[PDB]
Parts: sequence; structure tokens; C-alpha cells
Amino acid sequence: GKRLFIIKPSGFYDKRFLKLLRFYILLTGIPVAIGITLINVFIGEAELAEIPEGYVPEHWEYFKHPIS
Amino acid sequence: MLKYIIPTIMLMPLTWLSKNNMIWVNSTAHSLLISFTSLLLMNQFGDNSLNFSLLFFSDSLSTPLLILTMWLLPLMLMASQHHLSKENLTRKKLFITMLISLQLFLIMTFTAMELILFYILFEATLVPTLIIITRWGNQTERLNAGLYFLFYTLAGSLPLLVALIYIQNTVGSLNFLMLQYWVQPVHNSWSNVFMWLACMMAFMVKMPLYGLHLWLPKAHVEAPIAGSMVLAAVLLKLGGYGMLRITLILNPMTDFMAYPFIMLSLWGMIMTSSICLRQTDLKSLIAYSSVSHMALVIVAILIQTPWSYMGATALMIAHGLTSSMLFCLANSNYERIHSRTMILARGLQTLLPLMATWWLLASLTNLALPPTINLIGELFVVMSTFSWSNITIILMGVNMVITALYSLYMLIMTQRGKYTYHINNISPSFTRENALMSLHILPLLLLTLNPKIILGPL
Amino acid sequence: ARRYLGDASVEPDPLRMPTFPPDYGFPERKEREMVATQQEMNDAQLVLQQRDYCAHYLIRFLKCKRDSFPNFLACKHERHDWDYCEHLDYVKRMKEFERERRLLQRK
Amino acid sequence: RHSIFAFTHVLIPVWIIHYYLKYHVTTKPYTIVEKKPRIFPGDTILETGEV
Amino acid sequence: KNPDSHGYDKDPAVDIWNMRVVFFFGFSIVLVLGSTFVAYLPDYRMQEWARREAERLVKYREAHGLPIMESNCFDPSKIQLPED
Amino acid sequence: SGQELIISNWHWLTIQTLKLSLSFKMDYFSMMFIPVALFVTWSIMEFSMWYMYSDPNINKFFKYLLLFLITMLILVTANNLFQLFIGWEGVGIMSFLLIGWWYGRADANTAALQAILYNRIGDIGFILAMAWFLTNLNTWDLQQIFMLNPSDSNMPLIGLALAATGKSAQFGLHPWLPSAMEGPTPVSALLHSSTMVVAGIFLLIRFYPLTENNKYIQSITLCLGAITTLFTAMCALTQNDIKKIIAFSTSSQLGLMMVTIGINQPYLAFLHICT
Amino acid sequence: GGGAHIEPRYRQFPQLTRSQVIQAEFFSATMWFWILWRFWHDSDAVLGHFPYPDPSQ
Amino acid sequence: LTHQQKVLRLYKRALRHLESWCIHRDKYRYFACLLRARFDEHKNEKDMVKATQLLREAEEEFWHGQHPQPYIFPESPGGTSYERYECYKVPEWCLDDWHPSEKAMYPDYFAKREQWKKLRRESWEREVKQLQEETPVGGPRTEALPPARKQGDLPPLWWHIVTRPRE
Amino acid sequence: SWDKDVYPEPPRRTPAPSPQTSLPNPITYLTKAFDLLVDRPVTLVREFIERQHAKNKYYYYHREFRRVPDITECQEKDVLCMFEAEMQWRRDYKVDQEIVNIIQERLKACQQREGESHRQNCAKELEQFTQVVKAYQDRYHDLGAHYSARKCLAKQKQRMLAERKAAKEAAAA
Amino acid sequence: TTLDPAEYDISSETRKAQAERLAIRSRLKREYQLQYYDPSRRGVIEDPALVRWTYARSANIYPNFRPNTKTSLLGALFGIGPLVFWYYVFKTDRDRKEKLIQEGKLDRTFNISY
Amino acid sequence: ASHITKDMLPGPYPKTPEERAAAAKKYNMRVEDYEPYPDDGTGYGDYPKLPDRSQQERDPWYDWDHPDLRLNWGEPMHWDLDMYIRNRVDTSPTPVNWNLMCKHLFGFVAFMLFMFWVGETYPAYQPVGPKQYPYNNLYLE
Amino acid sequence: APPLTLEGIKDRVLYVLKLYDKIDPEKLSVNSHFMKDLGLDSLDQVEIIMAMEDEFGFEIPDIDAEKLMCPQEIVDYIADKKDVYE
Amino acid sequence: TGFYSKDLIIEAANTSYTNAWALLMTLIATSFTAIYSTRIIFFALLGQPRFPTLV
Amino acid sequence: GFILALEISNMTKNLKYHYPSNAFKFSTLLGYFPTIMHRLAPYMNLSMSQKSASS
Repeated sequence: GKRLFIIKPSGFYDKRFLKLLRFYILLTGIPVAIGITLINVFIGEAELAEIPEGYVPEHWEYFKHPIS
Repeated sequence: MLKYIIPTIMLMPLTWLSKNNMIWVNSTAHSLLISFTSLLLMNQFGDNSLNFSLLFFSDSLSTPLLILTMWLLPLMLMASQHHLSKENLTRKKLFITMLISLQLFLIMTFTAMELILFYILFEATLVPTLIIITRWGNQTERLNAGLYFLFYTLAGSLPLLVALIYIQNTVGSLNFLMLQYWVQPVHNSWSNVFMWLACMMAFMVKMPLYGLHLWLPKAHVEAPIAGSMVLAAVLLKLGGYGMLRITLILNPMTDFMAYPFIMLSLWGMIMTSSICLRQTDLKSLIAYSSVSHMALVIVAILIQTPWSYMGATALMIAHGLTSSMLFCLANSNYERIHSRTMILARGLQTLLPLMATWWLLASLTNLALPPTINLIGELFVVMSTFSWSNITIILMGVNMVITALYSLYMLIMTQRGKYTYHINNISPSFTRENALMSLHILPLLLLTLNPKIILGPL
Repeated sequence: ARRYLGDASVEPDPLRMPTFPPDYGFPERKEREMVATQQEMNDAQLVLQQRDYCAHYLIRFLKCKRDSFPNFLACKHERHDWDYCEHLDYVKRMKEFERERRLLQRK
Repeated sequence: RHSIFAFTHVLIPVWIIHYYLKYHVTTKPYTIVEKKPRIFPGDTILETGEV
Repeated sequence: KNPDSHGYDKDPAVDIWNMRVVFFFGFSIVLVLGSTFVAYLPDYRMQEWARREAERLVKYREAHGLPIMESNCFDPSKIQLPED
Repeated sequence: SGQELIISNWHWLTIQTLKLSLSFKMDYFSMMFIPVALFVTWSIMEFSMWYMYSDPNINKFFKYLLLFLITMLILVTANNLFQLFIGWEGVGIMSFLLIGWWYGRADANTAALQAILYNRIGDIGFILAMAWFLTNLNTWDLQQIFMLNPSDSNMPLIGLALAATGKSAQFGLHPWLPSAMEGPTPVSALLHSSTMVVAGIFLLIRFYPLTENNKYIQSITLCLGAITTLFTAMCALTQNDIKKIIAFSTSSQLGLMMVTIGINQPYLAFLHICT
Repeated sequence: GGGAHIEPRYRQFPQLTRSQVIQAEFFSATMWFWILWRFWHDSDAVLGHFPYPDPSQ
Repeated sequence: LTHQQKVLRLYKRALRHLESWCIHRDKYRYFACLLRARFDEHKNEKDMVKATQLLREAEEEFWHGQHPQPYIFPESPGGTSYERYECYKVPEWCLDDWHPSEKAMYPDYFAKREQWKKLRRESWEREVKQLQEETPVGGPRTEALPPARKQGDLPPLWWHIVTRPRE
Repeated sequence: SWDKDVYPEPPRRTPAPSPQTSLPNPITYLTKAFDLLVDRPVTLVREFIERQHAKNKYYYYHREFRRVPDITECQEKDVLCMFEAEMQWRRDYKVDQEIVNIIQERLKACQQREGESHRQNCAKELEQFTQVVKAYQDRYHDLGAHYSARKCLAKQKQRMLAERKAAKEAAAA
Repeated sequence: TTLDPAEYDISSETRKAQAERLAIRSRLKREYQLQYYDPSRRGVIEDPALVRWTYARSANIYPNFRPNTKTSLLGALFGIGPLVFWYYVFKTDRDRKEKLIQEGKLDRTFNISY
Repeated sequence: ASHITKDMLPGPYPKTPEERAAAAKKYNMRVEDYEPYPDDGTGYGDYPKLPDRSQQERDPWYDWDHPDLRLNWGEPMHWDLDMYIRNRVDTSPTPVNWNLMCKHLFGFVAFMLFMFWVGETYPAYQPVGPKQYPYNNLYLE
Repeated sequence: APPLTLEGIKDRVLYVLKLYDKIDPEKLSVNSHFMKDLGLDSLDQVEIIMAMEDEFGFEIPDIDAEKLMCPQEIVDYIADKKDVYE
Repeated sequence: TGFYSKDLIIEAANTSYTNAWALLMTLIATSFTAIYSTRIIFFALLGQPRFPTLV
Repeated sequence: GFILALEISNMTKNLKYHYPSNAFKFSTLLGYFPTIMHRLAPYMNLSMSQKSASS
């Protein structure tokens, strides 16, 4: 029958590689992904106008963002 | 820098203090930890300005440029281990310590708070580079190239001292760039030519014109273990940026004699890239790419008025990451075939498939494929020097033409076959060979999302 | 364009016209001109080179394209009548060189 | 099925990409920049011929 | 160099740990969490302040009497203006 | 009802006065051309499912063809001349990776070198007119350009004409096409029927509110369109390949379509490509 | 190979699969039915002409 | 290139460039002996300029009118799809480094690999011994004795004996 | 959101339809089905966050600065008061960039809303915008001292040429 | 057009004893094939035709060089040559461009960039 | 590492028979048309005695070339003459130096005299003289 | 996709012997050596494969002439060129 | 198909201010497009079957 | 063209058997433009004008 044996050079090292990118990128990427998901749901910022801040204003944390 | 210099000197009594072959893993471990701390207090705000602590730092406020200086000691130790591991541990401890000792002075440089603190640190290098050039190379023409690396850099930099000490006792004191509010202008005279010229010419000797580039394919051609100071010598060339600190002020009104620096470096740009397409040494092929589109900044600094400083800053760290990796592509694929002759390495692209992407995504940044950090840099320079004179689109356009045919000529020499020889060349580009080839494009295309971090004041 | 007088508003894009700009206009038979309503011609989103003659017949013609939405022909005979509006307009314009060849001869 | 292969592909992002659209026109001071209706005299005017 | 073992950097053992000190420290903490750090970093170059402050100041001048884009010589007649 | 929509999605950097973020455009060439061009690409992969039936490298060819469509389709949707320049040179590098599909065969990737060469000569006109728009009109969003029609457009549009001849295979740049056919068949079935050669004339079609004036423009364009007709006519006769005969006939259809801008018929021009 | 459902030849004219000719003859009929609106009804130029407008006096 | 086979290398192409000119099949075939008739004029005579004027005037009317883009026999030095099979290209002996669990597949091919190498690894006591003897000093083309007088192994072993198959 | 005086538009003016035929129209099949398929996973989820986000609130304030010194102060060899006069000045140039961004978007507002005529109508933008940009590069843009940004060392001295050369040396104005 | 290229000429019997120039290249090929076949090489052959090709092109031009001619002093028509011409153009612009910019105006009202 | 006959010397008349070949077999016995005399243009530092240049050229002909390889792929031993411009060379064509290509565009160069006129469809050339009058002759009435 | 065996090459070479009218079906099968009835010098060395120049005809280089004397030596290396039998 | 694209443009160049050598170059090219058709007919779709065997 | 192509193709097929006539001027099919320019422009720049003002 029509049959042979192909010759492919080297694939094991390239399959032993490409894991360690994709492994470790989820090891702290996906735990950081909830931090952009869960903190959106429960925490925001508001709003404008103004407030007058009492007498002395607030410190740093003048920003309008959860982690900033 | 509060203490960035103070941890990175503490790296130095860690290497010799260690055990046996653990000396590679102990140094690369802690050296990555500064990259959080380097980012940490820096990148603050931001509207006129961040004077940092004292007479030791203006924080490198509007030109960041310094995070890239701190990648490299945990980038070169993983690169240098290819052919270094035959010497003694007593010298292997040396070559790590002087490399850290090169990063120490660069950290107080780029910030430097002054102009006379700059120079003594501008010249505090060139001693630890020269040790990496003369010892630890290959066969000869190291030693004359060790002398061509001097005597251009040092002949030019001594008339800085004559002029910088001249300013320090003429108008107040130069000690701060923020005591530079009182600046008298510099008119047309016969002594004020030389005050402009001696203060400028020592920067031209590092970022070359078309003339006096004669030392640049000497030190890079004959070069250490695996590009090990060649990665440093490409930062050091763009670490002669201080023309951005000087010439913005401090003789601001001399464009009268910019023209022999324009035409020499604008026609030289169209020729010194054209003179490389017949190269036969592979590491000298890249060494002339580094001449050409580095010299585009010299017509981008002398032409003032930003929409150029938008781009002239982005071009300093455009090929800070590109031309580093191209040397790393050539520091690899020399461990397997022991020649740098570009003829000999044919029969490739079948044997090493995984690094075909590393060739292209390197050479696709010179074609530069507009959403990168590259054609956001050139297209501000193009739209700047258009407004100088309209005719400059011609030479700079043919600059874009020839480097397209130039970059692919290094790619397409590997797309051939039948290999004719080579019972060696077996090693299928191991885990280290892709790791130190990564961390180049991984920040290079990442910063294209929000590249407001890469901008001048401006 | 039949009048050459001044323009009150400085609005370009020649809607600042006498009333309506023809191709040449009028010129002899008739010496007059006229068209549709300029307050409707701007109310209808319609480009220039469409404010010429047979526009009001076309403004009612192309309305049935949407007023008969899933249609193949709103009115095919009116397209032959708008062409008959156009061909009678154009052969009226074709009599230039019938005259200009002869009216430039001696008398 | 044609059931879980087709529903996973298209139906989920249209839920996503609409949510960054309706919550977006009231935030950015320019939404989509829609044109006018292009109306003929068939609302409150004459025709008037066919003279 | 292949005694048919895999090898990363130098040799068999603890040189095996040299991968997880370059892969884990190099990216996946710095190229992820540090890349996250300047993703939402606070108001850069004080432009976010200027967005709303240029947003407010238009319609106040636009309301009653104050024109827009003056370039008014920064309160003149404080300049003595030496003629010659 | 019409109701054309541009959008305002997401900010890029914004410098001194000009803000560029990105947007899209939906007027007469997005809501018409896109399903037409996508219906062909739906139909063309089944051929390559049988034409490339034996290749073990199968998956890249159904990946590189996918990226080729995205950067082709980002061009026609863009209302931003910077966003055009992304899609202008995204399609160019996709040619080099498809003419040079087969390794070796030293005429194959030499033709790929000639392929990317004539696009960069075709680049230099486009970046010229990119420069002229900032220096006068402070931006290059295509809305504000069409607000006031610029008076003396003699400088930018001749650059736009030279960039038009880069990809649309005009005379002076004609030998790029007949040796670009050296790759596989559904490459060139997609590379020269629907894409990459009708994009060179497409940029002039979008600039109809400028090109109607300025009589130096029109006479040079229509005389350029005429030369490409008979030079591709008298080259295709006594020629001995099937694919080459189709390679000239796709070039001679351009010779009509370049004249269609000279005589001011913008929509009759575009209606030809849909057919 | 695996399946010899179309055999190779020595110039003996291998034929069709006796169903391809049905789809072949079906799409010559759909186009020559489509000559309908070419003649019936569509003329050369449905515009009307001018009868030589010489008497303009 | 001898004068005997000087016409012959021109004779193969004299008809080959002709068939790219015809349109029928018999148009070539009716011209077959007709083209042979001019070639059959000078049959048997001397080898000097007496008969070189067959060739010295064959420059005209052969080079004059020579093959306006002829047929090329696509698997050839020139012509399309000649060296095209190169994405595979058969990289023979790329099987050195595997780090196995990738040497699991083909257990019999790796079994047969070590068998054939004995002819490759051990032939230098025999083939290179006569190679200094059979080649006298520096003579012409370096083929061995065609059986090598007992067993040709090979001399071209194994790069010409186990070379790359086309597909 | 914002205020509509900053970002104006006319009203929408969507007309009354005109079906007029019994020809089969697919518009009744389209909008009467697909609007409900998106109404469930969007409106129910957005409301679910809207109470969950109204569980607690966070605050950020207006940031208004202090403007006591302005321009011509002070004496030449001073540093301190001539630092405040640049901190005054640079905020008066980042802001004046963005007011040109607002008026330019106003020009984007009319032209995609009219489109067809777009020239003889809206009457305002090409008159307003070119009386602001022509009021930009004069006296507020150091052309060509824009490189060092030259706060008060050159920002006054275009405006010195707008007084020492202008308005007296016109011979005789 | 570049070039003729001389694909047929004459012989027989101009210097008929010219043969065994193949004996040079057969000696090299018998040297090469005996070098190329071996069971344990693992590495390239030197082949100094490449070594004499780089080293006689990279170095050994300046130790060769003497300025005895004027065709090596021709470079003042090529080195400093065009660089003279680019200065002549660029000071005619930015001066004729300058006077029109000051005396009279050319640009419009909406030229903020620049 | 080979030091004996590393490269050329200041030639090309340093007893040329000793050069090719001590090594660098450019010539067999210094009469091979490639004896290392060819310093063409002395005074230039380029190409000394040099087992090198002005040797016969224009191609590796990139064909059969079948001893084994003989041209550009398969690497014969010592045949490098001058390179990096022979990556894709060609040869003589069927014509030679009849530049009809500039003559091909010369047809429209004659038709640039047809660019001076116009192309109005109505009427034809109209052999009347000054009775064409393309715009206007008299007033409104 | 179509394979081939070695029983087809033995027939086609043998058939074009019979297709030539100069040669009868009375010569030997595999080895008549082409001199048994050669003539001339030309047209019995290249014309003998000019029929297979059209049929097989993969450009048949200059080395193929004098090997083709032995009519089995033709059959030998056609299997070597076109990747043939096992 | 493209009768509504082809005919309407060559009869849009009917009344025009063209080069007058343009219509002497566009409309002549239309005649050359016809011999494109029958050429592939007369060589691939007309003649006697001639090609090397094993169909 | 339907008449014109066939009466030449049949003249290539069923005429009075035209000779294999060498006398034709064929700058027609070659174009004659890629033959000279891609044999001049890659030779003018890459050989003379690059070895001039390189080394």
C-alpha cells in the first residue's frame, strides 16, 4: 500500500517549551483577573460637584478609580 | 534615586560571597527584584516638575529612559553563559562585578542634577567597557580596536571641561538645571562659535555623524563572549543623550551653524545604510543599521520645536530593544557554527523552526508596521522635518526604501536549503536560547497600548 | 446663475445662487428659469448636481423607493417620463450649435 | 448539534459588546454621530406636479 | 551539549531551579503585575485634572460676557513698554 | 433610512492639539463592500481545503489568510488616515508571507522581495500627503478635511496618486503582478481578484470631495489609466500560462477603473469592483 | 492508492459520473432563460431622439 | 565536448524548440522528416572545416528564431514547480537529539537505524585503503572501481546511497 | 454625563413612516424578535450591578488651585517668585491646548449630523473655530521658541513685539 | 544589454594540450570527498576559499593602499562632492522661505500646527 | 587557523607564478587567464595581487551544472570570484540593445501633441473656419 | 496521489519499439543494445528517445545519450529520478 | 453581470472633455478583450487532445 | 474579435502551412521593460555605486 515514514526534525523541546510561558502567565494573571473583575462590581467612584471637603481637604486619594 | 544605587551595590558582595556554581543563580535572582523598585517611586506627576531629593537627583523626570538600564544585568548573565564556562571561578566572579560596576555609574547618570556631575559620570565609564573589550574577545584586532574606542571619546570630551568650568564662573553656577532660569543669550561672534562647538562635539563622537564613525564597527565587530558588553555599548551610545539637557537652553539661539551638522548627518543617513548591503560579516551587518537610524535623532535634536521631541525620545528606546535583540540573534547561532560569515549559515529554517518567528518579529520592527513603538517614532520625525523644508521628505523617504531591502536580506539568507555539510548544528534552540530572546518583544509591543509613558515633557 | 448680482449671506457651495444654479440657463426660449423650493431642497438631504431641472419630479420619484420599500420598481414608466423630462431638457440644450453655428454667421 | 458549537461562538460576545455600547453613549460626550432623515415633501407640503 | 537529558542552563540539578527563577521572576510577576501597575496608574502629567477643568471653564465664559482664547498680554499697562 | 454611524471607541495617545483615538466609517463602502468581499472569502477556502489537501503545514495557511482579511477589512472601515496606514502596510507584509509560501526555489522569494519593494516606492507618496495635512489642517480625521475643501491641493494628491499606483499595478510599476503569481492558487485567487490591487484605487474613491477640482489632477489620472490598457493588452498576447493570462486581464480591468476617477464618476467606479 | 473510483487511462476517454452532466446542462438553461429581459423587454436605447432641430427661427 | 556529440546536443533542441512553435500535433509531425531532411544533407565526410560549415552557419537560422518562451518541462533546471518541494525538503538525519518520550514512536525504525550504520562506521579500513592505491596521484574524476573489486561499499556511502526521496 | 451647551446638537426629527403597500416587508420580522434576546442578559445584569454598586459609594473631589501672583512679578535675579510665575504659566498652556480640542469636536458634531449640505448650513463652526485658532498661535504659541517652552522668558516677548512693534510703528497708527 | 554574453566560439586546434585543468579540480574534489565522508566529524570543513575571500576584502585594502593615483583622489568628486550641493539647496530655502514668512503672509488662520 | 598564504600582498608583479598556486589555485601554472596579475587600476588599494577579480563573470548560471552542484547551491571548493551581486543574475536575451521601450512611450510623446487639443463630442471637426464659435457670439436677443 | 509500479515502465519502453516503423516486433526484449540495428550516428542516439521525449520527457540531460545504448540501462535510472519502486 | 458597470462608463466617456486620445485608447482596448476569450478556448477547449499520457 | 481571433487561429491551424518563420519582431510578449531594467537597476546601485562609497 501507499505508505512511507516522514522525517520531522525536532518537536519535543518546543513542546517542552511554550508551556512555561502559558503556565506561569496564568499563575499571577488569572488571580489578577478577579481583581479587575470583583473590584469593579463592589467598588467604584463618585461623582462630581464637589464636595467642599469641609475646611481642610482630603489627602492623596483625590483620584476616581478603585486601585488608583 | 533615594536608594536604587544602594541595593545595586549590595549585589556586588553577594557574588564572591557565594558558593560554587550557585553564583549564576544567586546573581540573577536578586537582580530582577530591582525592576519592581525601579518602577516604584518613579513615574510620578508630572506638571513642572519632580525635583527629587537633593544635589543627587532630578529623578529623570520628563525622560524616563532608566528602567531599560536595569533590565540588562538580569539579561546579560543568561546570555553570557554560552561560551564563558571554561575559565576560572576567580575570573567569573570578576566579569559579573565590573558589569554591575558599569550599572552603578549609569544610575547616577541620566539623572545627575547638574552638568558637571554629568561629565565626571559621563567619563566614569569607558574603563569597565575597555576591560570587556581587550580581555574576553576572540582573535586579534582587539587591541587597536581597544585604542580606537579611546582617543575619539576622550579627545572630544576634554574640551567639555574647558567650557563647563568656564560657565561655572561666568553666570552664577551651573550646579542646578533649575538655576538655569537666568540665561543670557549667545549671539554671533568669533568666540561664541567655539563655545557652541566644543560643548557639542564631544556628544557627536558617541552618537556618530557620518564622519568620525570609524570606531563603531571596530568595538562591535570584535566583541565579547555573547554580545555581553555589546548590549551595554548600544545603551551607552544612546546614553549620550545629554544634548537634550544642554542644547534646549544654554546657547539656545544658535541655529546659524547647525547646517554643517544637518547636511552631513542627513545625507550620511542615506548613504551609511546603503553601504552595508554588501557586508559579509553578520555582526557588522547590524553594526551599520545602528549608525543610520541613530543618526536620525541628530537631525531631530538640532531641529527644535516638538512633535520632534515626541519622536526623538521614542527613537532612543526604539532600537534600544530592537538592536539589542538583533545582537542576541547573532550571539546565538554562532555557538553552533563557529563563523560569523553570513554565507556559511545556509540550509536553515528547517532545522530550527521555533526561532523563525524570532527572526521575523525582529526584522518586522525595522519595516516597523505602524502600531509599534517604531513608526510612532519616525512619523513624528517625518512630520517635524517636513516643516523645516519640504524637500527633506525625499532623502528620508529613500531612507525608508533601502532599509526595507536591507532588513529582509538578513532574513532571506536563511530561507534556503540542502545544507551540504554540518554534522554539527544539532542543538534545537534550548530553553535559555528562547528565554533571553524573549523579554525583548514582550515589552516592545506591550508599550504600544498606552505609550504616554514614552514621551518627553514635551 | 442667470443673475450676476450680489450675495447677502456669505454662505459658499453655490446654494447662494439667484434662486437655483442651472448648467447654463435659461437662455432664449424660455428666457426664464425657476425650479423647486430651496427651503425644501436643503430640507431634503440631496447633493449638488441634483438641484438642476426635473428635480421636483425626481423628489417625488425617489420618495416611492422608500414608500414602496420591498419593491423592484417604484415607477418604471415615470423613470421613462423623468427621462422624458430629461431628454426634453437636453434637446432644448442641444439647439446651441444649431443656432451658434448660424447666429455667428453674417447678416 | 449545531447547538453548543454555534451558541458559544456568536451569542456570547453580542451580550458583551452591547454592554460597552449602551453604557457608553451617555458617558462619552459624543456617541455615534448619526445623520438626518432625508425626507421628501410628503409630510406637510405640496407635490405639486406633473404640471 | 546533550547527554540526552533536557538541560536548561548549565547542568543537572539545582541548575534546574534556574528556570523557575528566570521564568517566575522575569515575567509572570514583573511582566504581569508590574504591567498591571502602570495600566491604571494615577493621573499622568496632570491631564485628567485638565480634562474636566477645560470642560467646566468653556460654558462659564460662553454664558455671558467673557470671550474665548484671548491672548490678552497678561494684564497690560503693567508693561511700561520702552519705545526706544 | 440611511443613519450612517461613525463611532468614538477608545483613546490612543493625544498630543498637543490633535487627538487621535480610533473610529469607524459606515457610508456606502462599509455597508456595501464588506458582505461582498466576505462572501468571496467564504467561498474560497473550500477550494484550498482540497487544493492544500496534502500539505502538513495546513494550519498556518488558514491562519495567515485570516489575518490577511482583518487588516484588509480595517482599511475600508477606517475614517482615520493613520488607521489607513496601519491597514495599508498590514496587507503588504501579508504578501511576503504568501508569495514566499514555499521555501527554496530561488525565484520564489526573490519575487517576494520584488513584491515588498514596489510597495515601498508606493509608500513614499502616501506619507507625503500625510505630512501636508497636519501642517495646514491640524489633523487628518476625514470629517474635518471635508469641511473646508483645501484651495491648492496640487502638492498632496500627486503623492496620493503615486501611492495609488503602488498597489494598483499601473504603468511604471506594472512588473510586480506577473511574477507575484508564483505562489499557490488560492493566494493569488484572493491576492489579485478582490484584495491588494483594488485597494490602490480605493483610496482615491474615498477622496471624491477633493478630487473634483484642480484640473492638473484629472488629466494626469485619466491619461495614466489609458496607458495601462494597451500596455497590458499587447503584452498578454502570445503568452503561455493560464495564470499569467489571468494576471494581465486583472491588470487591464484597472485601466478602465483608473479612468473612472478622471471622468468624475465616483460611484460607477466603485460599482465595477462589486461586480 | 486507497480508492480507485476514477481510474487512470491510456487515452480511452474515462467518462463522467452520469450525474455531473445533469448539473452541467442545468446551468446552460438558466442563462438562456435569462436572455428574457435582454430582449423582452429591453431595447438598445430607450431614450427618444431629436428630429434634427434645424428650424429654430 | 567532442565534435561527434557537438551536433547531437544541438540536435535534441532543434526539434525541441520547434514543437513549442506549432499549434497542431501533426503540424510538428508533418515537419518531422522535413526538419530531418536539412539535417541529413551532409551525412558522411571529413571532420574539418569541410564539414564545420554545417555548424559554422548553423548559428544563423537556429539562434535566429530560437524559442520565443518555449516549453520548459516543469521539473527541470528552469520552469515552474521544479524545486518547489521544499517545505518538507526531506531533512535526512535530523534525528540526533530527541530527549525521548519522542523516541517512543517508530520503535522499529530506530531499531533499523543502528543496523545500517555498521557499513557507514566501518568501511574505512577497506575503502580508504585502496583509495590511496587506486587513485595514483591526482587523476581525474574520483569514482571508485565500480564493484570496488570485492564489494563496493560504496564509496559514496551513505549520503548518495540513502539520499532524499521526492514527494 | 455632561451639559449640552458644551456639546450641542439639534433635535432628532425622525419622521412618520409610509408603508403604503401589501408587499412583504421584513422589518416586522426583525425588530420584533431580536430586541428581546438581548434584553434579558443585558438589562437584568446591568440592574443587578446597579444595586450592587449602590451598596457603597466612593468620593473624589474637585481640585481648584490658588492664583495670587500673575505675570510681571518679579525682579530679575529672583528665583522663588519667578518659579511661581512659571507654575502659574504652565497650567495656562496645558489647559489652552484642550479648549482647542473642545471646539474641534464641535466641528465634528455638525458635519456628520448634516452631511449632505454641510457647507451652507450650521452657520457657526467655520466662523467660530478660525477666530479661535487664529487667536491661538499669536501670543500663546512660542513659534518657534516652543522647544524649551520658555515660560515668561519668551511668552511676554512675542507680546512685547505685539506692543513695541504693533499699534505704534504702523506709520502712523 | 549587460551582456553579450559570448555563448559560442571556436576551438580545434588552438592549443590542444590545454587539458587537465580538470585535474586541478578533480584533485580538490578527491581531497574534499575524502574529507567530507568520515564517521565522526561533527563540524564544518575550513575551506579557505572563504577565508581568503573575507580577509582579502575586510582587511588588506589599507595596507595595500597607496595614494599614488588620482582615481583614489577621485573621491573628492564623490565624498565631499554631493555634500556641497545639499548645502546650496537648503540655504536658498529657509531664506526665500523666510522673507515670504516675514514680509507678507502665506499660511492661513488655521495653522496652529506646524 | 592558516597563516601561510593568508591573503594577498602588494602586487601584482611579485613573481605571479608563485602565487597561484602556492595555495589559492586561481591559475594552474600562471597561464590560465586568472593568474594573479589582475590588479587593474593600480593606485587603488582595492584588489592587490589578489586571487580575485576581473576574471570572467556575469553569472553563476543557476541551472543543471552537474558535476554535482557547481554553481551556487552545493558549494564547490575554490571558485569564489566576486559575489553578493550574483544572488540572482541572468543572461543575454533574444534581442540586444534596440531600446524600443523608450520608443514605446514615444507614441504618447507624439500624442502629447494630442494633449493640446480638446475632446468635445458635439460636433466633429466642422470644416467652416471661424464659424465654430465654441462659447458665445452675440447677446441675449 | 496516484502511485506507480515497475510493470508499466517495462511495457511503454517496449511499446514504442513497436510504434516505430523502423523496428519490427522481432528484435530482443530488454537488450538489443541499439547497435544490432543502429544508424545513423545521429537519429539513432537521441531520436530513439524522441518518442519518450513527448511521453515521459522530463528534459533528459546530456548524460543520457551514451548510457542509453544498453536498452535495459534506460530502464535502470528512470526509477531513480522520479522517486520510484522501493 | 457587470453590464451595469461596463456599458455605463464607456457611455459616460461619450460626452467628455477628455484627451481625445483617451477614447482612442480606452475603447480600442475593449476590442482586445475579446481575443482574450477565445484564446483559452482555442488552445484548452477546442483542439485535438495532445498532452503526455496517463490521463 | 470573434471573427478576428478565429481566422488567425485557423490560420494557425488550417491555412496553407505557414513556414516556421523566424522573422518576427517580438518586443510584444516580452514587454522588453523587465529584461533591461531588472538587469540594470540592481546592477547600477548594488555594484558600482556601492563599492564606490563603501570601503
